[PDB]
Amino acid sequence: SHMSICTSEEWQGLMQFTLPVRLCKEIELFHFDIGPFENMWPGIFVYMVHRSCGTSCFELEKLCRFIMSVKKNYRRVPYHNWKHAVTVAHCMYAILQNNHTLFTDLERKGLLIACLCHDLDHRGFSNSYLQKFDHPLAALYSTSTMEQHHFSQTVSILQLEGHNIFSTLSSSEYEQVLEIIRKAIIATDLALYFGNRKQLEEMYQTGSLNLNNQSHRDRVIGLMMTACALCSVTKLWPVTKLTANDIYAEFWAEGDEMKKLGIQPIPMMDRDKKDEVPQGQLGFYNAVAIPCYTTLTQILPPTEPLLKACRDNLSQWEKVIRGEETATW
Ligand SMILES: Nc1nc2c(ncn2[C@@H]2O[C@@H]3COP(=O)(O)O[C@H]3[C@H]2O)c(=O)[nH]1
Ligand SMILES: Nc1nc2c(ncn2[C@@H]2O[C@@H]3COP(=O)(O)O[C@H]3[C@H]2O)c(=O)[nH]1
Ligand SMILES: Nc1nc2c(ncn2[C@@H]2O[C@@H]3COP(=O)(O)O[C@H]3[C@H]2O)c(=O)[nH]1
Ligand SMILES: [Mg+2]
Repeated sequence: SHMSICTSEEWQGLMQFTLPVRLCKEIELFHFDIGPFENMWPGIFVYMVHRSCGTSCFELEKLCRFIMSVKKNYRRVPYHNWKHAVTVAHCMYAILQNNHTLFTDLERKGLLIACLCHDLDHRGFSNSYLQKFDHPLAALYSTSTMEQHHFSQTVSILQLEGHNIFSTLSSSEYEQVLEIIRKAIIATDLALYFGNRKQLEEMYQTGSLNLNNQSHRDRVIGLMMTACALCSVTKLWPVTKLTANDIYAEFWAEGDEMKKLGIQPIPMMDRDKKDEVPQGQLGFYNAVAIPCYTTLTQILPPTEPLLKACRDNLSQWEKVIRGEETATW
């Protein structure tokens, strides 16, 4: 295998980890911020899987090896890191806890794993960069470049000794869950969000949306994945602002690399144009975040708290633009 593998101490440590009792009820909520509980992150994921699919959904030892190896294969980049992975998985958990009867046991397992692995081995570089500089990854994966790589790395971890949490599924269900995971991870490519949201809006408005129609179902799951991947915009303001700093730290590092190679970066990736960030955020919320959560709320109403939170943060960015912001840290 070309993947890094967890050590015995790492996975055995997770197997023995116990979440504090009082914290459990907080994990059920949409706005929960895992930020202040780093040592507990892998344990929070185990808990979410168990509450969603039962204590025997996966053999515990294999699940712990899988989680700790996934952690080891996320890089030390500013944003697309291990913290992000667990944050996205938690949003999926909150959505599922409020819509669990609409999804099968197989889909719940697949989606939680897809979320934990959706940015596996991210290098801190965008698909735009990889394609622009003809990186080998872009030759191998023409579109949704990094996302196809993330799925390939996910399959690779399952192949590590004692890491295949899905081997006990029948051969048909095994193939089915890998497909759910592949489509879900690919769905996190924002380039695909615009078309997917437009199609879902048409399906919903014409009254043709049918959750039992597999093609419709795949699209709903795709929008759910987008919603989870974008969830930093659904946290309490200070948490959302702190995360934005990480997002931009990564964007700016990419812009720095571009300048070194003679290609000027777009303003968003230019460290010297940080004054444009508030307006950029307004643009992003208006073009992507708000419509995403608006459509998600239409199709799955219990997800409304995410939309409400996004609207609140849009209002905070507007305050920044008007020069009304309080103190930021
Ligand atoms: N590179 C690599 N190392 C492995 C593999 N399987 C086991 N190891 C390593 O072997 C080590 C044995 O002791 P450990 O502390 O459990 O940590 C283990 C890993 O670091 C593998 O497939 N690839
Ligand atoms: N490369 C590597 N494999 C290890 C290590 N410890 C255990 N292994 C396992 O031993 C196996 C020997 O055959 P393999 O196909 O190379 O796959 C290897 C791993 O599954 C280690 O430190 N490095
Ligand atoms: N592209 C983009 N992403 C943003 C912006 N503000 C926040 N984000 C989030 O940061 C993420 C960075 O990686 P991404 O996969 O491109 O998805 C991005 C969004 O979820 C913005 O202005 N542009
Ligand atoms: Mg990604």
